[PDB]
Amino acid sequence: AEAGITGTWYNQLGSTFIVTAGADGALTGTYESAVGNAESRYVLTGRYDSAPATDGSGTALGWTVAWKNNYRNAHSATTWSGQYVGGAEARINTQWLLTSGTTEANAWKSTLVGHDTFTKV
Amino acid sequence: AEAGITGTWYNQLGSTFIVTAGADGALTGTYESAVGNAESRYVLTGRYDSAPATDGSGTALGWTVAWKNNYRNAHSATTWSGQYVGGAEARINTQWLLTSGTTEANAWKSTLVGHDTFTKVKP
Amino acid sequence: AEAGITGTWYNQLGSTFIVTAGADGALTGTYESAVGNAESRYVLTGRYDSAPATDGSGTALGWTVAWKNNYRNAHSATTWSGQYVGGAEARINTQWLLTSGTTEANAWKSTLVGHDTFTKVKP
Amino acid sequence: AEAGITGTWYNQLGSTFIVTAGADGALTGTYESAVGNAESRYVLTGRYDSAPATDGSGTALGWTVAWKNNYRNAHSATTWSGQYVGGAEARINTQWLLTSGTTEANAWKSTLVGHDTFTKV
Repeated sequence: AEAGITGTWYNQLGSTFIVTAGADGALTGTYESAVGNAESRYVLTGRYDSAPATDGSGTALGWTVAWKNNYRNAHSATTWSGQYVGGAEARINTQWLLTSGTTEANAWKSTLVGHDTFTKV
Repeated sequence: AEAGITGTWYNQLGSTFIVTAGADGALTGTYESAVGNAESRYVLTGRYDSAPATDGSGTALGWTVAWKNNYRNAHSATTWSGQYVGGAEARINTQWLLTSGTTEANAWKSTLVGHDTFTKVKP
Repeated sequence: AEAGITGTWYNQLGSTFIVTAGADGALTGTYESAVGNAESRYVLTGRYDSAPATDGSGTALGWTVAWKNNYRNAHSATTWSGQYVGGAEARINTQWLLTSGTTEANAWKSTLVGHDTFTKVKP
Repeated sequence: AEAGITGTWYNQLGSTFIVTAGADGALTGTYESAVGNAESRYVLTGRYDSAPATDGSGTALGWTVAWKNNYRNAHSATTWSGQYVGGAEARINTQWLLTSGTTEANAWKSTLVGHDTFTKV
């Protein structure tokens, strides 16, 4: 729990997430995707439960990446919600929402949903 | 535009969202929920597209609130993903995910999904 | 109650849902979408809780529409999950998932999520 | 594509899905869960694209199970949306929504979301 969130994590697609978990609940770092109209690292900011469990529970957290950096602007943002589980093999299990900025007409189809599992391997 | 988003907003459940959009695409503020095992304000951080498109397209954004403050700890976090639409009645239309910390056993039922629409009142 | 649900319903996009709730918990009917690469009516099948609770609780249900008929084939399917609420203004509030068939490569972006509310007009 | 959907599939949790895919798009069978206020088989009905791909694509399908049978009535329903991929190892990849019948007050928290992968192993 706590500390263990800090580090470099990779998801199945090969995207890399580098985060720092602050003692009070903050999450900061950068994200490099393997898919999308992405190119390079993007800033990410989030929050986690800095006082999780004491039943054998994971630590809830979530973070956002707006897909705009100095090289690309996909006009979209992704949010990941999930929980961290530490152990010999620690992982972050998430479900995400990716919303693109659309005109009203296309608003009905602006959000994609998926899931990603991140490991430090 | 950072400004347009900056302000106080309320959603249909009666929750309060106080946000400041910064020049670099950052979002910070506090959230007061009308529902849940929540009590008082919680800190929120997010990001938005500071350079949207020059048409009548919304501005994509998202933010997170971990439901822990000095009064309560719900051991859960919510992320909202959606878009800001300006005009006379500016709105933020979102879809959210609420994940609770759980044992490996109940992980299958750790996440709730819903949608919220916010109406702006103040800057 | 099977009846309450049986009827013609429309959602905020202007789509039509014609459904019959059968005694065993089955749902069958046709759906006419106002959006997408859809054209005409499509067959729908679903299930609902034929024995809900005896309080002011909604009736959970869900249905699917594969977007293929004799005129079009969009290679995608949508499932709606939500609840039926009776009264004078009966509504079906739902959240939906629209999955498109894709190559392994773009599978990450195969599913869209949204919400729809239906208002009843006819039985 | 087509035919291959018919069979017994199992998901990570150990739930078993037995389906029959009809030549015209129908899906019928039963579902036995490993989790939830479940007990036994429940009927399921769905639809699939009976004319998928010809790029190497999966077959979109979806189905519903209302959690009521002769033994239990959880007053909930689950819908799975996803696509089928055949091959030496065929699988059905899904994201699901589980809605419980609530009073209005609790409507905001009536739906759970997750994902499941099914194999014939």
